[PDB]
Amino acid sequence: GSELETAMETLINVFHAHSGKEGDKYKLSKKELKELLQTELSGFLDAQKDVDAVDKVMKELDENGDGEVDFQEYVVLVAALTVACNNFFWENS
Amino acid sequence: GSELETAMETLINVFHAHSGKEGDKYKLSKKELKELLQTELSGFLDAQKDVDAVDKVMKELDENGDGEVDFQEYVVLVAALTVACNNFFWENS
Repeated sequence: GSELETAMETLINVFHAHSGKEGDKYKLSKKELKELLQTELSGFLDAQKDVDAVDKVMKELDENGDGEVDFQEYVVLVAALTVACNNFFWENS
Repeated sequence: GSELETAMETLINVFHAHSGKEGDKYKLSKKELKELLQTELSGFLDAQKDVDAVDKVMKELDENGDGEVDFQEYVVLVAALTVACNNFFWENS
């Protein structure tokens, strides 16, 4: 819709590109989410700054991987990785 | 960067469009965030389905409004409203 809403409707397309592994099309298993995060959010992983926070999400899901997530969860985790790569705001190169 | 990452970099731009009331531009006060959500997330607000959930965020922030958020928080709340307007998944039209 608006620029913000088209940004979010993009997150839906991307979530749905990997969703359905489990059988539910609006859900994605947590271990399968790590694949999406490693594939599309790969550039933010390469640009990570908070090595603590990036791994705090990954290792946490690595053991909880056999669970699942929906769009809301997926975006929360995406945003968390995004700020772990944005913390450079306080680094005056 | 990627399709997902440009989706998220859009969320940064549009967060920044109303940010800096407190002077920090990577932050926005919570009551001031409601404005952004009412302006840009207005279409998702119009398309709301989970009336309980949409208000759970708004009424909550209306009393917690004098605090503040960053990109991570703002995106979580945006995603929460997004799923409250996506609920048609459980509506057999």
